[PDB]
Amino acid sequence: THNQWNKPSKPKTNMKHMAGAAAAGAVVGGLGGYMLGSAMSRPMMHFGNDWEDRYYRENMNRYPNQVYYRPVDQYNNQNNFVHDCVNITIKQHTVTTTTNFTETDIKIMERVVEQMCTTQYQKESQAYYD
Amino acid sequence: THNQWNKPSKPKTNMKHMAGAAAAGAVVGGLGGYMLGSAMSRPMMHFGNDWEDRYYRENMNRYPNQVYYRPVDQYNNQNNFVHDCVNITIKQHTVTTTTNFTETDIKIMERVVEQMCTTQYQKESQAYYD
Amino acid sequence: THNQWNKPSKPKTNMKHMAGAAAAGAVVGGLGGYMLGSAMSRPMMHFGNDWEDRYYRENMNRYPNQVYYRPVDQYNNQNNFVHDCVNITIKQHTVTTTTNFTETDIKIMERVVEQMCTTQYQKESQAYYD
Repeated sequence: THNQWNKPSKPKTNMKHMAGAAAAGAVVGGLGGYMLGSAMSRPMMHFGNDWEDRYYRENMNRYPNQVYYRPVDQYNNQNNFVHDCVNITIKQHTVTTTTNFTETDIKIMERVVEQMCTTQYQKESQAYYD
Repeated sequence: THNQWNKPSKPKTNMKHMAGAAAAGAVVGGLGGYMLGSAMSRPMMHFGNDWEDRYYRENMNRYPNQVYYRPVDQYNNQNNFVHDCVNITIKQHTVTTTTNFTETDIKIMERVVEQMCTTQYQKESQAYYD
Repeated sequence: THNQWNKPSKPKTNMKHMAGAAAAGAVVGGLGGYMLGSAMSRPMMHFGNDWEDRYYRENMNRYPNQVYYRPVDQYNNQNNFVHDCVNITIKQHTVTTTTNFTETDIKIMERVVEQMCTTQYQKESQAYYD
């Protein structure tokens, strides 16, 4: 004879996002790829009594992994920025009190802020006078 | 004879998003890809009594993985920005008190803010006088 | 005869994101790749009684791993920035009090902030006078 009792008392299980793809305030975006943040799983579990006599299983499988990885990548620009440019403060004040002459004031690119947490492949900059 | 009892008391299970694709305030967007944040799973579970005598299963499968990965990627621009440019403060004040002459004031790009958390492949900039 | 009792008292399990891909405020983005932050797992577990007599399993598998890794990568620009440019303070003040002459003031690129946490492959910069 066989007897199998199973009397759990108030069991609690949390299988949220089990064997799945979860993304929370993230980026799963690439220029290239074949498997980015995916799930291909075959998990097995038991939580009670189990009993097996004479089985055959999981024998003579043939699943070799064969890959030819030949990409060409040239003159690209990729950047991954996380938590950059935090708590930046810039202050630039000016105070002037003034009181038969000739004055001239010529200025270029005065009090300029540029390129805070930017990415580029190429740039040029010409700032001159004649 | 065979007997199988199963008397759980108030069991709690959370299988939200199990073996699925979940995205919460995220981006799953790429230029290229074959599997981005997907789920291809075959999970098995039992939560009570189990009993099996003489079965044959999961034998002589043939599922080899064969891939030819040959992309061409040239002169692209990709960027992944997460939590950038937080808590930025810029302050630029000016105070002037003034009291037979010739004055001249020529300024270019005065008090300019530029390119805060931008991306680019190329740029040029000409700021000059004649 | 066979007897199997299973009487757990208030068991608690946390299988959140088990055998899956999870991303929380991260980037899983690359220029190239074949498996980036993926899951290919076959975990087995039991949490109660178990009993097995005469089984055959997991025999004569053939799953060799064969890869030809031949990529070409030329003139690329990639950068991974995490927690850069934190708590930056810049202060540049100016105070002037003034009271038959000829004045001339010529300035270029005066009080400039540039290139805070930027990436580049190439740049040029010309700042001159004539």
